Amino acid sequence: EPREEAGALGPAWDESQLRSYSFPTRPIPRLSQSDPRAEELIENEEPVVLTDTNLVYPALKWDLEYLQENIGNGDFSVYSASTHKFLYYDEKKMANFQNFKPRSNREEMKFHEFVEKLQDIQQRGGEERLYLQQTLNDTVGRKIVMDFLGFNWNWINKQQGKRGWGQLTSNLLLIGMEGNVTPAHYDEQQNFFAQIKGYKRCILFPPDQFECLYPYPVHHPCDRQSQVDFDNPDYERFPNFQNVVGYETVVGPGDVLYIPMYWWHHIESLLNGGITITVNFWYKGAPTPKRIEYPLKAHQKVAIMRNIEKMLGEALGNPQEVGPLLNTMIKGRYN
Amino acid sequence: EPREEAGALGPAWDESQLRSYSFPTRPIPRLSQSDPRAEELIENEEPVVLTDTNLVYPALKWDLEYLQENIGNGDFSVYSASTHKFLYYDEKKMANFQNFKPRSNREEMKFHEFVEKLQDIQQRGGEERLYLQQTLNDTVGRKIVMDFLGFNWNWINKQQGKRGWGQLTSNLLLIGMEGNVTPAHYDEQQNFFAQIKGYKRCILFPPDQFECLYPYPVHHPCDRQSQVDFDNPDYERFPNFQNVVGYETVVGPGDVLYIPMYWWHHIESLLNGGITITVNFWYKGAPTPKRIEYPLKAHQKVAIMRNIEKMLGEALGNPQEVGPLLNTMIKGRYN
Ligand SMILES: O=c1c(-n2ccnn2)c[nH]n1-c1cc(N2CCOCC2)ncn1
Ligand SMILES: O=c1c(-n2ccnn2)c[nH]n1-c1cc(N2CCOCC2)ncn1
Ligand SMILES: [Zn+2]
Ligand SMILES: [Zn+2]
Repeated sequence: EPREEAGALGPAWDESQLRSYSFPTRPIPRLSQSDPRAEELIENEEPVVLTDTNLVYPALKWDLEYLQENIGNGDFSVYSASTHKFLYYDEKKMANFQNFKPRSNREEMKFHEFVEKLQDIQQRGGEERLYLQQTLNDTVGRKIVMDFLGFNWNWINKQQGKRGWGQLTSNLLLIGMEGNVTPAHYDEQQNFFAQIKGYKRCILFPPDQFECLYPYPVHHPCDRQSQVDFDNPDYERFPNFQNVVGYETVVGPGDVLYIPMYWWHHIESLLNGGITITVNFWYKGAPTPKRIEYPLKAHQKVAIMRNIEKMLGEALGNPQEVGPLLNTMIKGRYN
Repeated sequence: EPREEAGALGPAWDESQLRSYSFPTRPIPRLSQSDPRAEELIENEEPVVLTDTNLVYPALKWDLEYLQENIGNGDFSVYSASTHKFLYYDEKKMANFQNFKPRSNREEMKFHEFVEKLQDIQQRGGEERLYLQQTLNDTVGRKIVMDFLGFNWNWINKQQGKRGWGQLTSNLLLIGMEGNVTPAHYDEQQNFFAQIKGYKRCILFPPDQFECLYPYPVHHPCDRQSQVDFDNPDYERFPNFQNVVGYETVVGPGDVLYIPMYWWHHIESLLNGGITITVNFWYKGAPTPKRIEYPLKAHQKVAIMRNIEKMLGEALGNPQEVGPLLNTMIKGRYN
């Protein structure tokens, strides 16, 4: 049920702005940061939407004109795709798969060019979509540095400490166009997802739904991404996608979503919602305890599978041979 | 083509004494130890039958009465089975598989008891078969120690040196009944197989026929043994057994067969051939070279698969989980 914006300004969004998919979902909880239930979820590495952290309060006034006037005359990475689905890939892994065709090229440019290229597609017909994805606190205008310093570092530093996490590895500014989709993938780091402008529908799946989501081979450029086309699922290749169940929410300005380490997430900017602005805070997870407590968590089994694949590629001297060897290993032996 | 025994004593054996199987074979070469081709085969880790090593010359006079009179009043391990197929298993691995039923029990006894139990089955109807399998040069009669010392240690020590092998790990005396079958398995050590009394048909398969022979899971008691019943191959479970091709020979008194590290071998004592006597010499292979030369040998890929299985069992804390994890890893990802 969409929430009502204050001052009787009407529904923040409506269901017609959400894409439709084949699987059921249930809501991620929206809680106050002072609510003990919210700490219990984070500590147990389950997602939660915090409504009142003020994590990026000073950034809530951010729009394009404000960022143009103040973000500086440096260069920002702009990713491009002809469709709504943005196909992220690892350039370092392209050699292993020469039959891989990048479906979303990347271009560096000054902020004002992104604003005009964005505005241009608007005044035109715009099948093409864009995504600005640049690390924060680097070569940025003094005014933004002020806003940046005004994030609620007290709260998030305390979280980092309580959860025993490692260092803040990255701050990332995302500016996207309506309908932009980042397909399902998982990350190895903890993520506080701070929404600033517009609305993003986030669909999360726990690590134990690995079997249902069919990630690419570790050595493939799309490592950690699901092979399933959520818009046209191939049930013969990916039969267990019919068993997937997600946790769903729509976050808006002022919301913070905790995406736990190894949780799949599918993120879409609402159709006809205008531009979205987001800042992610990525932290290295806490280190593995001395005594491994059994039974293993699902995400630890995922780590094991990754390591096995990495090891076989190193040992065989060729990532292409991993698949053949694994099949040799199980066929008529373990299946 | 069976060889003719000297002095016009007739054919050593005939085809009717060989069991019949579903796969083609071709002959292992019979060469003189002085033949350079024989050294080339051993060095390249391919099987060869050496006809004139005199490796166990003093043991060629061995029969049951001679061994009884001279082998000593100690205890020898006697394996038993109701059928011709002797199901060897690792007692240490039985816990992992409680649904495993040993089909061949083992009993210790004095040599004269084995001779009488053997003789008894003879005078009776004898579906039950026996196999004496005891390590040599331990608690043995002085006369046998003499014969033992008279093996051609010069020749085999030189082989050990040329091939850079490790130590002689074990000497094994085998006494078996006609029709005894040791089903297909592979060993991790080099083996000179010295035939003394009677005839054994040896069928070998190279390591690259792993795919066709379907070994048990590493953690199973029958580790390294083929799951295929050569007498009734299940082609639905083991489809690539239809592609297996073996190297075949019949070794008799005075012959030595080199079974290279990791080669599958199926060994049967000829039907209606009387008892067989054999001594195996097992050596640890040479150590892996500093710089791993690609492409890998087939037996190195086998080693990799073993290590992966061993590792997963340790990491998951449970061998039973290896199969499920491997399938999760490949299903819709690598197959
Ligand atoms: O970009 C995102 C993201 N998100 C948040 C709002 N909309 N999308 C969630 N995770 N995530 C990423 C993003 C990413 N890269 C970093 C390098 O350049 C391209 C994006 N790698 C892993 N995860
Ligand atoms: O027993 C044999 C054998 N063979 C030779 C003639 N007839 N059979 C060839 N290999 N082999 C074995 C035998 C073996 N064990 C040792 C421990 O007790 C049972 C047999 N382990 C591995 N390989
Ligand atoms: Zn991500
Ligand atoms: Zn063996």
